[PDB]
Amino acid sequence: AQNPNCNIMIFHPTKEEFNDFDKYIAYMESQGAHRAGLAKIIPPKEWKARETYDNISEILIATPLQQVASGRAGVFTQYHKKKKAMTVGEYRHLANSKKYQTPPHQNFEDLERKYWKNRIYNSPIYGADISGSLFDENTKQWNLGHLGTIQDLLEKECGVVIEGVNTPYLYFGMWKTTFAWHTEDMDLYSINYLHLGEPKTWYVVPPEHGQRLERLARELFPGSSRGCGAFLRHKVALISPTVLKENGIPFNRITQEAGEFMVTFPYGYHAGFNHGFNCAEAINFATPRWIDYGKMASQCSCGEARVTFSMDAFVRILQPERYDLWKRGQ
Ligand SMILES: O=c1nc[nH]c2c(CNCc3ccccc3)nccc12
Ligand code: NI
Ligand SMILES: [Zn+2]
Repeated sequence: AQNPNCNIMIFHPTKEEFNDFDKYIAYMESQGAHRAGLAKIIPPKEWKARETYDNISEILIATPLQQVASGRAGVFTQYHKKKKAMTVGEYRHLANSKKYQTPPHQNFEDLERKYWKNRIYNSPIYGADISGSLFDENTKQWNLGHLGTIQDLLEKECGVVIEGVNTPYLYFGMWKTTFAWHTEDMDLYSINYLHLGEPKTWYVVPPEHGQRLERLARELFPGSSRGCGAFLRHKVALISPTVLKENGIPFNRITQEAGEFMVTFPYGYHAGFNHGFNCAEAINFATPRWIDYGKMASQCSCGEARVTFSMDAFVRILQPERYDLWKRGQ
């Protein structure tokens, strides 16, 4: 069995290897990459997402989100307070202001320390979940707006045509901007490209141990857990690496830098934070291997984790017994 310790693996595809997306995902899994829940892909030196990022300042962040924390330094939840609209230009200036800027630090390790020590005492503002793409239409390899659709993957595997579209999202980040512990909708894969700016630090639990994370979460957020059997789908719970280590939870960490892709694999729980002003682009995708995961994915039916009309079909075809209840929650 490849990668039995579930280490995060880093790949350096050649330009020829970067042509066929599906084939390279499959190659990665042949080397056991999926066991980690997350892989880093460094593009060939010949490749670029687009020519420059000089002209992105007029992009609108219609609903910037202030991430307000509650709890203790290593075990907290965050809620999203909507803020007034701003452009990327305005957001970048805000991120660089004294109130929000990255503090002086020696290295990524020092900064991670500072993050977990102090995150809860601030409320950074995240330009999250903006429909759009920064890939040039002429970029033919690993263009997140031109991947096979999940709806076509389902159709090809299972024979049924369904409604729905899958498009990418942009994330404009600043220091302490946080993504909570989660797997993707329907335990899909995701791909994340860091277009510009400061790093993004990731934590990931191997898919084979996801239930260990879930158990700890029910213990650490007892009220949330009573409220919903799949509350991690709300995407509000943070648990620090120190707490995971204290509780014997298997996990790994890595820092993503501008120009690098991260792929998360089905049922790979992940969380993390931004080091400073940055922009990432992300989308979900599927492969034939995902279908079994999709069939078994736990659903939030409590009303909190409202999602896109896109998931309807996935639940309806893959999880017919759960569909009615899940629908009531939507
Ligand atoms: O860095 C991040 N900032 C916000 N959400 C993140 C998430 C949430 N899931 C990924 C996703 C986003 C959009 C569409 C489909 C899937 N995963 C990984 C990193 C981040
Ligand atoms: Ni994600
Ligand atoms: Zn719920």
